[PDB]
Amino acid sequence: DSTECSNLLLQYGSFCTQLNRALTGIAVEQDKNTQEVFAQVKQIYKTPP
Amino acid sequence: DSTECSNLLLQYGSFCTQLNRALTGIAVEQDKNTQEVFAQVKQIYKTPPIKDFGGFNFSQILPDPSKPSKRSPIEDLLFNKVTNGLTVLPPLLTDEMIAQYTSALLAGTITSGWTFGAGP
Amino acid sequence: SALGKLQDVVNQNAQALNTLVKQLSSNFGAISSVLNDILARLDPPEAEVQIDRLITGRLQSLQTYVTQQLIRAAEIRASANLAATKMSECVLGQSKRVD
Amino acid sequence: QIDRLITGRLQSLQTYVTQQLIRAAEIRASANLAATKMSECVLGQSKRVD
Amino acid sequence: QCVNLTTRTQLPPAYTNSFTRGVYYPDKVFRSSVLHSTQDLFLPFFSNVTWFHAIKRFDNPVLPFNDGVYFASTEKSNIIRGWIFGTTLDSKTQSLLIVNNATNVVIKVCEFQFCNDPFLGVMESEFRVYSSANNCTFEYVSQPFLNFKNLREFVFKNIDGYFKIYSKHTPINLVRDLPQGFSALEPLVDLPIGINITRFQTLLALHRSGWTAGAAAYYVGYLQPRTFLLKYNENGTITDAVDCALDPLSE
Amino acid sequence: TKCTLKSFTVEKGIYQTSNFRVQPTESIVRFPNITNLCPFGEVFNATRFASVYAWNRKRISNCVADYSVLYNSASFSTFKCYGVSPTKLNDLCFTNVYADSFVIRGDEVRQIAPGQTGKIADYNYKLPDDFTGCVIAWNSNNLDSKVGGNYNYLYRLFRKSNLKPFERDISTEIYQAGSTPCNGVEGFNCYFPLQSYGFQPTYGVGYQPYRVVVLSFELLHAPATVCGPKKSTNLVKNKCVNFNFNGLTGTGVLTESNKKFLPFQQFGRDIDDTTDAVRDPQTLEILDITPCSFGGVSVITPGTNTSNQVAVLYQGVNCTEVNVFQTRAGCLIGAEHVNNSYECDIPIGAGICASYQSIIA
Amino acid sequence: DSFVIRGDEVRQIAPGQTGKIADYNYKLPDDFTGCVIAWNSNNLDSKVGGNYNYLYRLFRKSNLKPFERDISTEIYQAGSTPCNGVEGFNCYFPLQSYG
Ligand SMILES: *[C@@H]1O[C@H](CO)[C@@H](O[C@@H]2O[C@H](CO)[C@@H](O)[C@H](O)[C@H]2NC(C)=O)[C@H](O)[C@H]1NC(C)=O
Ligand SMILES: *[C@@H]1O[C@H](CO)[C@@H](O[C@@H]2O[C@H](CO)[C@@H](O)[C@H](O)[C@H]2NC(C)=O)[C@H](O)[C@H]1NC(C)=O
Ligand SMILES: *[C@@H]1O[C@H](CO)[C@@H](O)[C@H](O)[C@H]1NC(C)=O
Ligand SMILES: *[C@@H]1O[C@H](CO)[C@@H](O)[C@H](O)[C@H]1NC(C)=O
Ligand SMILES: *[C@@H]1O[C@H](CO)[C@@H](O)[C@H](O)[C@H]1NC(C)=O
Ligand SMILES: *[C@@H]1O[C@H](CO)[C@@H](O)[C@H](O)[C@H]1NC(C)=O
Ligand SMILES: *[C@@H]1O[C@H](CO)[C@@H](O)[C@H](O)[C@H]1NC(C)=O
Ligand SMILES: *[C@@H]1O[C@H](CO)[C@@H](O)[C@H](O)[C@H]1NC(C)=O
Ligand SMILES: *[C@@H]1O[C@H](CO)[C@@H](O)[C@H](O)[C@H]1NC(C)=O
Repeated sequence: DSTECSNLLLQYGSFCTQLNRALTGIAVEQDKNTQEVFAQVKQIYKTPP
Repeated sequence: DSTECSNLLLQYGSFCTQLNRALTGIAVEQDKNTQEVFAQVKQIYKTPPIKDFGGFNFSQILPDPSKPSKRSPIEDLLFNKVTNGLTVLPPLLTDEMIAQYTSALLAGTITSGWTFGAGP
Repeated sequence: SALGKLQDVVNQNAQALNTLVKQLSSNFGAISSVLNDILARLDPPEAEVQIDRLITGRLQSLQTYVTQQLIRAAEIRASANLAATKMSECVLGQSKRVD
Repeated sequence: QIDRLITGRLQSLQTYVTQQLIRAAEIRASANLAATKMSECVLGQSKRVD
Repeated sequence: QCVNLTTRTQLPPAYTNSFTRGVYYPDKVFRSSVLHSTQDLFLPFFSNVTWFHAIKRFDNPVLPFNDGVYFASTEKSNIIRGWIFGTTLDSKTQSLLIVNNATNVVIKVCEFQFCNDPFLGVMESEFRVYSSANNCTFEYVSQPFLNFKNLREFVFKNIDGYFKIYSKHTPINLVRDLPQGFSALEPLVDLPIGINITRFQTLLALHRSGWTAGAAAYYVGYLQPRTFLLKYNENGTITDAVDCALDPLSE
Repeated sequence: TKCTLKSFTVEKGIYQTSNFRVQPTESIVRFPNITNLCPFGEVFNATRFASVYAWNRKRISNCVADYSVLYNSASFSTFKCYGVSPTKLNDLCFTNVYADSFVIRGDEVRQIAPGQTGKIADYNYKLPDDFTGCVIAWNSNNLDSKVGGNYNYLYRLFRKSNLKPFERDISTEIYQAGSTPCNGVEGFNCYFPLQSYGFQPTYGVGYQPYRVVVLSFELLHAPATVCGPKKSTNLVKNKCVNFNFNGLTGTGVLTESNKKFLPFQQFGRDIDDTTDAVRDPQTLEILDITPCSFGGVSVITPGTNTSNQVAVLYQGVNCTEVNVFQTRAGCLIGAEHVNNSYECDIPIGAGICASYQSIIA
Repeated sequence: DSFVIRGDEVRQIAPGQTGKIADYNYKLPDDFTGCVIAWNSNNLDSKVGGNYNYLYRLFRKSNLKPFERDISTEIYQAGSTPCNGVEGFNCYFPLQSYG
């Protein structure tokens, strides 16, 4: 929460934006992986009683 | 162009060589990727002038003679719908040759079935 | 959004280059992001320190760019290998593999 | 002086480990492909073209 | 010479909406067909700006400068002529004077003795804004900048001892309030003053035929540190802007 | 290629070995018109100078000062600086300059110095020990001196305490030489402090009147309005030169531009915030700054077992800026272009390949 | 390297210092290794009438290189006018003695 640290960190540019973008890409990639593996049918089939 | 900066940069060693070599490896890898995907035939096949395929129409996927780029209408639509020390190297295969490779693959799969992929 | 995968690759490459270029405007804790201004405003004993700060910041930026480019290159290589497999098995023959 | 040497050598080692991991991923993908070829081409007859 | 004005009518100050006004060019750099994100002292979109009238209304108070001043003027017949800039507004400190008389604009940084009620008068034959001028450090004479027919936008900033004056002239035909639209303010003049300024006061002109105040209205807005996304067209003018801290859509 | 690969044998292929740079040929510095000059004509060459007890202080600010004309003038008998260099006055910038003008005796010219004790130093004009600026003095026997004696120039002879730096004293209080009470009435030991000089044309060197102007520099937090003169050179286009436009420096090729700037805009930037357009300060015209033709130098060779012939590829470089053939990949030197098509042996790029049969492309 | 300087000038005999004798009399490199030794010599290197045997280069066109010695007793041209080896207006001897 140090404002002086953030002011000094802004001198280094868009490193933080790059890291956040990479982590966001990984986070959406995991959901895409689950969607690709398990959601291969658009109908919910049910077994007979 | 600063000579003092280069003199100070020499203290860090061969970092620049590693960055250049990694980028060169990526650049040759892209050409290898294109070569693996499209250059799967060593014969350039062409379709017959008469498009009598028993009612099957391939005009949207065969190359258009009217266009200077020799692309299909679908390929033309696809190309239209895609929009300090830095250099961009051109790809080894131009768009015309990639279109020519796709044309050869289409001509082979239309006129010869799967036989051209396994031999003559 | 039909051609989103190619547009994503083009956008990622352009954005990566853009981020690299924009890293030159950052001083990385030095008095200025311009080497000429440091060389003209200070003597070489302190200009050496400021230039060293700029060098390490720009080198870190370039290493970051090369690393992410290598990771994206691995992803594109996997996609291209898949595309070559589809070219061999779907176009040059009939595939019994489901989906 | 030792601090300057440590930061330079540590950056070099981290860079080397990073490309080693990327090459390890590439070799792992090639090895997975080789295992697939061993299972499907040697231990059976494959209908997959090329 | 100073004269107390004792014929004013008491009325509370008004307030209105800034809409999408107050945008200026952050630098002297041409940009073509590109979107630029900049962090600077900007006026917030749709903000609450103080509205003052001259109609018996004669609104000439002294207000804190803060980090910058956006001055909007719905003006006809050129009643508003200049501004008073300083900290204590007396001979103890050094103050900045901006005046536009009948011939030219004069910018002076001197030790002036300001009147409690400074004004001009209209043929212009009445100047009652100061009584003395002792120590002048900077003088600059320039070309004149100038139903309500004229809209004058000004931005005043004190950054690193530089006084930036941005201005725009707009032809409007709205009767009472600020029109809704987009107009980017061009940079007009940068002043090397290097002095502390914390308070300001508008300078008006009397009409003599006691005294009568000509019909004019002005608006005061305050500059805050924020980010704007500016759109540059093919010809290089700013045609649209986005306030990054206004609403989540613009964010 | 052998040097780069750290081997004496090179396998067939293309190897990126160097980086071609278009070396800058000229330096082009364009700065705007040298107008609004500082009024040094009315200080050094005024009609009437002031006395030393009431030296005239002129403030030089908000102008560009040409110190070369002042320094190169041969009329000045003394040009001594105590905080700066005479040859660097045209390069440095200062917030403001204080010009102290007075007339003194020829023997007292040395007394305007830091650390110097004299009547003028203690009672008329005092300088600090860490004084910065320059003292200029010249003989003025032809103008100030009168055959009847010039008594206009007065000087303070007595004061109880020494002066502080940059302090004036125009008071006419009667000095007390002894301890007797004096209420402004002159007596045996009470004299008027200001005495008149005896400037006459018959005196030799040392008693002639010397006009002294002392320039003091201030380097406070105020902006540096006072700067040295700017020597703008001619503008050269269509070549890779080092440009310095209004303090913005770089290296590039300056070509004509079709971009119409608005009158307040000076530089031009692309998407990546790099300066690609600029306005010349001398003449209001727009110039495009194309970066110089930097490129990668790649060497195309077969195996050293087969042959030692090589070809050079300059990537992304036109052939007019370096068996020369122009490709979209770059300029290829050392390969003969043929119209026949063969299989790709060594990849060049943009559909161009090289092979050995001599080296053909 | 042995020499005699003032009391306040002992800080300028160091790597990376800005000064007068640093530029025109004795320059040390930025990567200098070794030791600087200074000791007071008022008892030996001073005289009641003034010891003027120690001289320094007041005027030079440019700063010296590291480990460079200038013993040339040529006149210095401080102005536009050439001096032709003779002292005069804006023509001063480069070597001045300490009092
Ligand atoms: C194959 O398909 C194409 C396109 O669907 C047909 O071309 C169309 O022909 C009709 C009548 O000649 C025209 O009205 C359309 O404008 C044509 N469309 C295009 C895109 O050219 C073509 O006739 C079909 N048959 C053959 C044998 O090519
Ligand atoms: C106009 O009114 C103001 C407000 O009272 C006057 O300012 C005061 O003048 C008296 C005169 O001696 C001073 O003692 C006060 O200190 C002033 N007030 C402040 C806040 O400084 C002003 O003088 C009036 N103008 C004229 C011409 O009388
Ligand atoms: C502006 O401020 C005034 C008083 O400060 C208030 O009455 C008014 O509602 C405000 N306007 C807006 C739009 O917030
Ligand atoms: C400017 O003036 C205000 C009040 O007039 C004071 O509080 C502030 O400290 C001043 N700032 C500087 C930098 O002098
Ligand atoms: C306008 O102000 C300037 C500056 O004091 C003055 O010289 C000029 O005469 C003024 N013009 C009129 C019409 O009063
Ligand atoms: C300011 O003015 C007063 C009187 O007008 C004078 O005594 C003082 O010296 C002046 N100061 C400066 C810095 O000019
Ligand atoms: C840009 O300028 C041209 C004149 O060269 C004009 O025709 C065009 O309408 C302008 N476009 C905009 C968006 O202002
Ligand atoms: C008087 O001095 C000024 C100083 O700038 C100089 O420009 C001018 O030429 C001088 N005049 C004569 C007649 O020497
Ligand atoms: C500056 O000098 C040039 C000399 O060619 C002249 O053409 C120009 O009008 C002058 N003024 C400006 C504002 O450029």
